[PDB]
Amino acid sequence: REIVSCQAGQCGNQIGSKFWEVISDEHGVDPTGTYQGDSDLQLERINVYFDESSGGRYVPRAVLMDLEPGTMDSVRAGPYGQLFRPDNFIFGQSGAGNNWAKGHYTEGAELIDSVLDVCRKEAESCDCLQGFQLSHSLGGGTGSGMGTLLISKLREEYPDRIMMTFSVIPSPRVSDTVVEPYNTTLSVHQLVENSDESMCIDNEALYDICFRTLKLTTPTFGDLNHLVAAVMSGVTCCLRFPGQLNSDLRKLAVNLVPFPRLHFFMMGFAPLTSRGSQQYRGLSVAELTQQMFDAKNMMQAADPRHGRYLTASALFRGRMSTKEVDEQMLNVQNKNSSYFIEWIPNNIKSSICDIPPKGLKMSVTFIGNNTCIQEMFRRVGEQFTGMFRRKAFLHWYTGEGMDEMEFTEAESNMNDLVSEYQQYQDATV
Amino acid sequence: REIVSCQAGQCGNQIGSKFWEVISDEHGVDPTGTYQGDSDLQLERINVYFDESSGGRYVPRAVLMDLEPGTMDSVRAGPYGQLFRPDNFIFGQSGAGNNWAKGHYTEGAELIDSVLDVCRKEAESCDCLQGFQLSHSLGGGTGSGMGTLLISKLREEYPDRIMMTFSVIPSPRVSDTVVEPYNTTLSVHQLVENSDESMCIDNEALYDICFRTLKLTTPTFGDLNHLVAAVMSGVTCCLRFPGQLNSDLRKLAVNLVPFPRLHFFMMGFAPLTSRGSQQYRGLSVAELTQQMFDAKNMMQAADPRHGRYLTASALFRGRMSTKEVDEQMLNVQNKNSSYFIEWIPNNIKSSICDIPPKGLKMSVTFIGNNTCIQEMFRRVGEQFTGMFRRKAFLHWYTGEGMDEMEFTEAESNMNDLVSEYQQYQDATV
Amino acid sequence: KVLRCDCTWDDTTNLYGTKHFLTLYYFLSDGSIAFVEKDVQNSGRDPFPKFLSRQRIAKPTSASGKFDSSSLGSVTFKEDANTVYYTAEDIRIGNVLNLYGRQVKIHDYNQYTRDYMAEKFGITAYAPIPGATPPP
Amino acid sequence: MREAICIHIGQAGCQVGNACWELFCLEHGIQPDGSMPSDKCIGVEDDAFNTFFSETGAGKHVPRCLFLDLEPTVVDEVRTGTYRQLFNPEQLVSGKEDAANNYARGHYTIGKEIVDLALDRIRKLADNCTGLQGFMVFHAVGGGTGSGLGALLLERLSVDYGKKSKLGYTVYPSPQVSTAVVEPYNCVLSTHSLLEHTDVATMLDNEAIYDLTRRSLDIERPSYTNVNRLIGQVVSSLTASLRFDGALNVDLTEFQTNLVPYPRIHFVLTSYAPVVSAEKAYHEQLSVADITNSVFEPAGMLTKCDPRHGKYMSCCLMYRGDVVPKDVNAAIATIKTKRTIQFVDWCPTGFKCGINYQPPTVVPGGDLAKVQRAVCMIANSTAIAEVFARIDHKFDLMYSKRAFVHWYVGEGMEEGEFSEAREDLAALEKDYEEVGAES
Amino acid sequence: MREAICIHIGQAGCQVGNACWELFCLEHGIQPDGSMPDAFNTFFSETGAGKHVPRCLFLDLEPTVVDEVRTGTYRQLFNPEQLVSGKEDAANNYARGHYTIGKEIVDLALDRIRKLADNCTGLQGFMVFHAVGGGTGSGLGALLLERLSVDYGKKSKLGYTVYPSPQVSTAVVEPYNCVLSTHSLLEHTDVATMLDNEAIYDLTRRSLDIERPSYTNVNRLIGQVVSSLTASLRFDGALNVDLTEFQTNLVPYPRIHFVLTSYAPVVSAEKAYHEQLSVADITNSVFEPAGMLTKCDPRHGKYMSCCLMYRGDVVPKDVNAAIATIKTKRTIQFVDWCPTGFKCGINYQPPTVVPGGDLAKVQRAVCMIANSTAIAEVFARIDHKFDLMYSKRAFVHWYVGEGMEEGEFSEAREDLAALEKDYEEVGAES
Ligand SMILES: Nc1nc2c(ncn2[C@@H]2O[C@H](COP(=O)(O)OP(=O)(O)OP(=O)(O)O)[C@@H](O)[C@H]2O)c(=O)[nH]1
Ligand SMILES: Nc1nc2c(ncn2[C@@H]2O[C@H](COP(=O)(O)OP(=O)(O)OP(=O)(O)O)[C@@H](O)[C@H]2O)c(=O)[nH]1
Ligand SMILES: Nc1nc2c(ncn2[C@@H]2O[C@H](COP(=O)(O)OP(=O)(O)O)[C@@H](O)[C@H]2O)c(=O)[nH]1
Ligand SMILES: Nc1nc2c(ncn2[C@@H]2O[C@H](COP(=O)(O)OP(=O)(O)O)[C@@H](O)[C@H]2O)c(=O)[nH]1
Ligand SMILES: [Mg+2]
Ligand SMILES: [Mg+2]
Ligand SMILES: [Mg+2]
Repeated sequence: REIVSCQAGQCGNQIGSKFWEVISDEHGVDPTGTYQGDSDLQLERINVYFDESSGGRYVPRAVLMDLEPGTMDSVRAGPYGQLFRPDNFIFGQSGAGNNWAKGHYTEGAELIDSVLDVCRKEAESCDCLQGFQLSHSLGGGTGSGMGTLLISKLREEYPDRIMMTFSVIPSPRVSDTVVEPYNTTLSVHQLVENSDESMCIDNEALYDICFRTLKLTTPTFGDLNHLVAAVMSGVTCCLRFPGQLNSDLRKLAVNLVPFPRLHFFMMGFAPLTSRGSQQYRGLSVAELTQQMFDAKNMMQAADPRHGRYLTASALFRGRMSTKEVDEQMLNVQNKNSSYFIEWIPNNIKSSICDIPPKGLKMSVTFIGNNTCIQEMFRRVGEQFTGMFRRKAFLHWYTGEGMDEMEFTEAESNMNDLVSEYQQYQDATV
Repeated sequence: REIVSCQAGQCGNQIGSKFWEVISDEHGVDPTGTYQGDSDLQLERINVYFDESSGGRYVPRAVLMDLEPGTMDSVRAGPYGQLFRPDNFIFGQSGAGNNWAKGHYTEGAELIDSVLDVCRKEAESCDCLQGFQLSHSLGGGTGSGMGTLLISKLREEYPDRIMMTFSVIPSPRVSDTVVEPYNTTLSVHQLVENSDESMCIDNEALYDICFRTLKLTTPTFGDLNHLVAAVMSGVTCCLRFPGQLNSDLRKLAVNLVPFPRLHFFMMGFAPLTSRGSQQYRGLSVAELTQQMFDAKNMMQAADPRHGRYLTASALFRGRMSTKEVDEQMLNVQNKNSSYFIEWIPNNIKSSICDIPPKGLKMSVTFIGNNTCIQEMFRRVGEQFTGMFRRKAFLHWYTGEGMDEMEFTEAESNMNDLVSEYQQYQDATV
Repeated sequence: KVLRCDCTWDDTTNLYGTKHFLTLYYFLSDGSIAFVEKDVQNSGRDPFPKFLSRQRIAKPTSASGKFDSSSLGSVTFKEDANTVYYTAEDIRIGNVLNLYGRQVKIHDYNQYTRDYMAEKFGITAYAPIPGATPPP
Repeated sequence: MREAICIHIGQAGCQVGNACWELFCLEHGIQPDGSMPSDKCIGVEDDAFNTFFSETGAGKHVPRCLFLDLEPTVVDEVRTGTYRQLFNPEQLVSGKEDAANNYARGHYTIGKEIVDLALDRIRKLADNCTGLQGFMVFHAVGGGTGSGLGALLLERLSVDYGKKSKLGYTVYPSPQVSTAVVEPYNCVLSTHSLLEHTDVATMLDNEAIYDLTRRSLDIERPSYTNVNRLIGQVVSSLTASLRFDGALNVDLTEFQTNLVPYPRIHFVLTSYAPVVSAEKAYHEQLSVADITNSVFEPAGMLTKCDPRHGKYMSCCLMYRGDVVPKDVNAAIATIKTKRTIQFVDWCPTGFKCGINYQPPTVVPGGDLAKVQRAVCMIANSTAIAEVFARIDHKFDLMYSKRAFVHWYVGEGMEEGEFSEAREDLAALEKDYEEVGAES
Repeated sequence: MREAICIHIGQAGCQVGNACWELFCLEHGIQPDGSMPDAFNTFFSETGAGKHVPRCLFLDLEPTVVDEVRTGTYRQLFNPEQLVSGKEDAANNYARGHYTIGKEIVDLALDRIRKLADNCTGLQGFMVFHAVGGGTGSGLGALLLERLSVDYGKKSKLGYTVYPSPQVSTAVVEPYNCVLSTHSLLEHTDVATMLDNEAIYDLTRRSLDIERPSYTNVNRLIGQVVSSLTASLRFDGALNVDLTEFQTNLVPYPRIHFVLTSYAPVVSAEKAYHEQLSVADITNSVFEPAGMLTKCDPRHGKYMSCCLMYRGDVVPKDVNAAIATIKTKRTIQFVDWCPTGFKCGINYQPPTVVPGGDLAKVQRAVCMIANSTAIAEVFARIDHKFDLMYSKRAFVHWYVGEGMEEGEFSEAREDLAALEKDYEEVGAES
């Protein structure tokens, strides 16, 4: 039932702040901490994400975590920054230096115990955890390195509990630093074994969504965080609200992970419409279905036509008939069997939740396991090979306590994950 | 059942800009999209041309196409421009420059990919799609080449659906362009192959009807569009309203097409009264059919006296006696046996719809596969050959990716069409 | 010479409607009315420069607010002289023009508009209604 | 959207640009300070100025123009004139020494040391444009700067920007009424750039404008100011189709493909009417048929090119105002009936009509009168062979005795370039004769 | 918290720091008396009286400029100490500034540095402004950097160094001083930023439209660049970056830490009001070679890593669009082993213009620092300048009779040769 969340780095901190934006809006939580909801359904299962205090205040079960102390001040100063606990603000004096080594071995190592203490305290406060969730970026120093260190420690302490990661995968079009290959390559080989499910977010895909779908003239990181927060709040909709077809966090893992090494997931949300054109579209389950499988709607930069869906899942929210919620899935499977995999008929998990997101009639979150998710790994591996063959930018990592062969091992198991996806892309019956 | 429409080029867009006003008035829809019709029967088959939205607004199933943003801006600024869905307004940054090659191979081909997506979305939203309607002009570049490309791509993916096109084949008297023969020559050969019904329009004949049949001092492009929009709505009357003898697009196609290549028809509308003669003229079916078969009422710039009617149809609007439209056309046959081909008995098709257009007592729309329609193609081919002998205005086409052998092929195919029309004029039993 | 006025059309009474901010242009050369929808930051709408072309809008026949579509598109080619258009008399602060079924209400004038009204129509009372400028 | 970059080469180009830009600012309601007034509005505030003006963050309009000249007095006159705050401190390139009626000097010695900065400014203009149709280059081939530097700029633009639209408003010197002595040499030399690197070339010879203003405007003493005002009126009439909405809006390439039958046949005529004074404006029933007849009649154009001496190939008529789409075709039909002008046999259509709803604007104190409707013809006709056939006669008469050639050879030009230019002009005349020949 | 210590060596460093601090006070709204009528903690330390003290040390061997500061407008602002003035100038003698008169001043210089550092609870690093062509800035600067590296270890060290320009230089032994200082600037400097004077001269000439600017304008531009770089850690922004954040992305190899600099839109008020200073436009002007502060054509080399500090109303969407345009541009080329090669930091604080200055009030700006093989040419010309004089031992007696060995000239020459060979190697294709 309870899911305990953590935010790593400034990217993860802002994404989590907007996620709590969305969650407090759904549950009617006053920024001052009181409950202002007009319905009992929101209050019935509010304990999933919120812990009540003696005075009735609701505090998120969130652990903020960043070596940079500057952005934690902005997170606290935000509209819902007053909602979090002060002791959940775990920060270091020095920054991560955009260095996986500095985050994972030197700076975060002396701080991972402190953050794990409060994570364990919140775990003990929860009577029965549904699992741990993390939001971070693989291209940074502290969001990637010591965030993955947190994932490792939490896996060591709670093997059974479900590990969500929401990892912002970098793209060349939004390549705003230089050590994306090193950081992402050193983070993925931790994410493969230490995470039960991973959600790949691509800034280029979010920007494309804003370009074409939402038609925002000058969208910002706030809008991107809103788009990702919608999905990471709807992923746990059935836990907090009743539905005709309920599901929990382990549902997606069990129904979408065929083999233990394939848990890098697709993206998706619906409806997504510009404010001008929202009046002219009839919001229907058919429109939702036609948007979930659209290439530009999914918010990671890899076209799904080149790949095949290992699995898929739709977490519909709102009062809709049970006919279409799976009739449309059957129809799309039948008419695009090539884009699906022959030896798994019924590729699509379906879940239905009664309460829709606030301000929206009906919604759906699309989470898939596709064979096109290895294209970003192709690109990152190519960049990493180019960088590593010339030993460029390697002294920064090796001075903090790394080794030459660690990069080779990260390359090797990146290639192994790539090959595992590739061979099932064209596997035959 | 329902019909999905497409407007190509400036001519097509601004033809549809008035057709949608006409049909919205017929179905009682304001520009805001809400329904205020005073008759229950109007909305029974409103789904043929409109789709309901979340707000109850009826959005037209219209796809607008033009490489010039100015025409789209004018359409939106039109009084009923707000009715259309904004995502259907798809346009290029640079216009076709009045070039068939630019509109068909480079600028239009790079944009047709997004056109097909909208067309498929409309088709899927449609319950039982029957026809693709198109409005365009063969004289221009963007309307002709890009519209013909649309028709060619749509024919392959909907082989069993009725392809109705409304091409404004221009005339020497209203010749306002010089690459006019090239454009119409390169469009006619494709319209022959991939169009079920190709009912042509001539602005010379529209001007003539406005001058003498209507006695209007300055009937602008608005009124010229209004006549063709009226006769355009008259062809689909039985698909929207009940009738004593119903019909539809294929009902007309089967009964007016004796041979596959003979599908170029001429439009016709009645009654057409001057402003001052409304009170005096007696509206009776005899007057209707007299105005139908009068040469001046035909809205294509050719004189049916030199031709011979292969087969015709008369879509009657309004409630009247049935022998007064059967035995009336029998009288037309008997006293005009020279008008008609000998080996097809009773060329006239008669079908009655009970609901006349708003403000009238009765009306009719005339369709004819008359042999005389070859005169337009003859004059077009003559001017095209004259301009092609010296290869003038050909570098603009051939430097864009086009060739001379295909111009020769287009000329040969138009000559073949003219020969097919002539073969059945002098045939003896 | 063009009369410029700020005006608003509230679609919020319908489903998924917003308070559109529009600028009116009364062309005195032939007495036409043009509309420009003001652009607000992050509006999320397809940018269309002209909300309404330069055309003369006929006044509504009745007070029920229902638009008469027979004038625009109808096979009865009728041109009656009784069609009163939206002249310069109607341009008033707080006036609600029924324009194609939209109740667009005028808030503020321009300096030239005030000069026009005070020079011929005698309207020397200026009192703009707040709520015409979209937030920057 | 639909941006067009204006370039003005030489003194003639600079003055023509001054007139064009004052007309554009008046027509779009832009004060000389570059800021539109909030209280005063002349029309819809739609971004129709984007083709000629770029809007800054302070609501100030800056023209998309480059005044390039090798000598500084006209550039400084612009810098100290009424539109000093209007015009950019850059984009107003001034040299240190005039080309002095020398194509070689303006193309090889001083042209190459300023074409780099000219290209830099052109690129600065271009990166601000998202839908650039092309460059309108106003110059006079008679002058050394406008000829040589203009030719160099045209070749550089052709090799850099590729197949972008290129319209050269060229003021050819009429040999019968001309100012300079070596300007026939300059024109003949510039035919290379105006034939290969100029996609559409528009004739703007000076004394046609002069006598038109003398007899029609009741101005017995026309001058450069009046000539530039007429040129600006013609340019505004051509650009109004894209600038404003109309019944038949046409872009640059849209009418360019209709005006250019063959790649080398693009030297076209121009005309404008009703070009009438205030006194006669209110006395004439200025109908569409009347203005079309006045445009098509041989004397009323802006070039010494009698259609009676040649055959029309393609006439593009831009109508501005409330012109009914039926008045235009009635006028075209009566033009067909009138046999004083003949069309080439392979162009039965021959006509390209485009109507725009914006009537022309009048500058205070300008020659033109306040007129409701107007029409401008751009005509490609085979009669344009005679202007070349007499300018080359001029060129040969000077070249037989090698007069003034020493200046050109000293300024870095080989003597063979003169012979190449003469051969190119002869080939142009030959292909005009071939295209005008009956099939 | 996130504070940096400014050090100014020599006369050039003194004027540069004066301009930097007069810009910083106006940026933070601090009057010259040191009081405002927590974003300044990186540069100013609040006292018990509420008056702010800059975290700077003006260390010079001669008293003219320090006395000018002590008698200037900011006399009440600057600390009476940490304003170290010697007694006799080094006189363009690296040996004098590094062996004889540097020792007697460097002890108290480190004393002042420690008095700054112990106050600084979260010291990000040191920012040393000097000119390698002088005597004090070369010798005393190098020895101070030596002592700082020995004492504080791996603290960040940014050095704004005014290298001699190819043609516009004002000393004859300036090449000797520069070459001898290259050893220290390569061994014990984390990042070194080249700021030669003639490039700024040409930039101001063709951009500010000023016929006669001078050292004051050059120092104002340098201060603007420094403020743009430090604004990421001073003010809130979309992508805040500290010193190490961009140092890691900028320095690929220990011997490769010499970096260019450029800033745009640098423009006058006559010129600014007529231009759309958009993100793409300013990025293109930055990548244009004429918009740099160090003359070396990037077309003559390989870009290795570019770091862009955007300030103002800039948006990440436009930043990414400009990055894509720059990448698809062909005239500029990157090294093969650095695909991304682009670090970006966005800040919400627009640059402020000093009254009386030539910078125009711009809504946005951007400063680019580029590590690239394209600036091996400055070394390839300074070494020829050095060897043309060392061939027959010109002015070498001044150095050797001062207390420095003769072989150090050859050692520095060989070090520069290695610093050129490694640039060639990293520029070589894989
Ligand atoms: N239409 C028009 N032509 C002009 C104007 N001023 C000069 N000209 C033309 O310029 C020609 C003389 O050339 P120049 O005196 O050298 O002037 P230029 O063409 O600018 O060349 P440069 O003086 O070298 O810059 C004359 O034959 C005129 O046709 C003007 O204001 N309007
Ligand atoms: N940009 C800039 N450079 C300066 C300034 N003042 C001095 N310089 C540089 O100093 C160099 C000459 O060195 P010196 O005359 O020895 O001055 P110094 O570097 O401070 O060394 P000292 O003689 O010990 O003062 C010149 O090449 C300049 O580049 C200044 O105010 N701005
Ligand atoms: N979606 C989203 N991405 C962000 C946001 N802020 C930063 N990023 C991404 O995060 C990356 C930088 O990672 P960073 O935050 O520096 O990682 P850290 O140094 O470990 O904290 C950039 O490539 C951005 O694309 C945000 O608010 N939303
Ligand atoms: N201004 C305007 N122009 C139009 C309109 N409809 C068509 N046109 C123009 O007329 C030309 C073709 O005329 P067309 O529509 O075929 O005349 P029709 O067939 O008699 O209605 C195109 O180039 C359009 O630019 C309209 O409603 N308004
Ligand atoms: Mg369940
Ligand atoms: Mg001159
Ligand atoms: Mg000194």
